[PDB]
Amino acid sequence: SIQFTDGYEVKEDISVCKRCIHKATNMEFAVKIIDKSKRDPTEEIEILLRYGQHPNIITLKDVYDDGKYVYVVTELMKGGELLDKILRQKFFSEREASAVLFTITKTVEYLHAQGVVHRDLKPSNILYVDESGNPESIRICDFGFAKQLRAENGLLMTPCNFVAPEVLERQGYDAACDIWSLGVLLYTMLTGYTPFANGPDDTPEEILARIGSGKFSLSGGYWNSVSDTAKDLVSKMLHVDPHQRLTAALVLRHPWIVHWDQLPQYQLNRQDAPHLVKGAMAATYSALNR
Ligand SMILES: COC(=O)CCC(=O)OC
Ligand SMILES: COC(=O)CCC(=O)OC
Ligand code: NA
Repeated sequence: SIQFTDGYEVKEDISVCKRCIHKATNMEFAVKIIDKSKRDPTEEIEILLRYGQHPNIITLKDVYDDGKYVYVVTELMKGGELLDKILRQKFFSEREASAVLFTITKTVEYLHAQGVVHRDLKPSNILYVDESGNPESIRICDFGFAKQLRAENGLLMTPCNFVAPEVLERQGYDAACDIWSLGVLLYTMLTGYTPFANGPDDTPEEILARIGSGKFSLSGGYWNSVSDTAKDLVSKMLHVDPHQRLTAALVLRHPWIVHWDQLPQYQLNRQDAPHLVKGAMAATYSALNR
């Protein structure tokens, strides 16, 4: 009945994502406009409906379906990408890096336990809702690739009936891939450069050759100022073998997360090239998805 046009005014582009105005309040929101002939966003909407009330998951405000497009209205992120803000802070410290990773990983731990893998958890999908710089303002966004574990009969399941074994191991693989991207995030927060790519021009083959070799530098340079506890966690999040990589639950038990209050609060020594990083990250995830 009531359409999206009726309660909202559409504004500039930000699937297609636009800014909009709720007419009764003049508050502003984001709407993701989804072409039903391209893809079925039932999964994405079910996940946002069930789980968007989490303080650190993007919150769903309104949904409409006109038969062509689905309109998914959410809070509008006004604080930009997390990594963009953090890489431009000269005085950022491991203690702040740990508070950020804690907030994010606690959210991922909750999702995985509810049977949800994100599958697109790159840094540019992790944003700040406002400019406060507070970890509470973090939001994980874009669940367009996420998946709920289900049984054969359609019944929502949690990893703790009958689910096909290859649905389970694939879910396991997907959850590990989620943690690996949080590893990429951590590495980059600590040093100002990404682990597998130097810039947007790195070839996909060389990025994948680095990923597949399971090796990345944890010593020297920007890493001289960084604690062993941090390096240890990074190494266990980026481990190339998903069977050996930490889970979200184990990340939260690492002393770098638990003992944050013993972490150095002096400034990290980092590359300052946030725009280079952005292109290196895009190159890294392009190589991955192919
Ligand atoms: C309402 O959803 C959007 O505005 C799409 C963009 C996005 O979520 O990027 C992280
Ligand atoms: C299929 O993609 C993934 O498994 C992402 C994580 C990963 O590449 O670890 C090496
Ligand atoms: Na939320």
